[PDB]
Amino acid sequence: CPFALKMAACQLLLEITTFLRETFSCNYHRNMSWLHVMILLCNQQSFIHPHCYLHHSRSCARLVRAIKLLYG
Repeated sequence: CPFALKMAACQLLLEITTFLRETFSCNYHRNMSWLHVMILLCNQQSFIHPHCYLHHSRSCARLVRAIKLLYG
């Protein structure tokens, strides 16, 4: 699967986490399984290309534009 789909999943996880930390603060809210994975996703990049952060950002922007066009 492409990087952009992974970032879409990351956005979903972000919404999950913000909901959990904005509702339980008014255990699940004390430990999170996916955080480590996120760390890996942040470190699994080339900062020197096939897996450079520039290419990933371009792909993400392309997917965002495609989604905007589809939902237009």
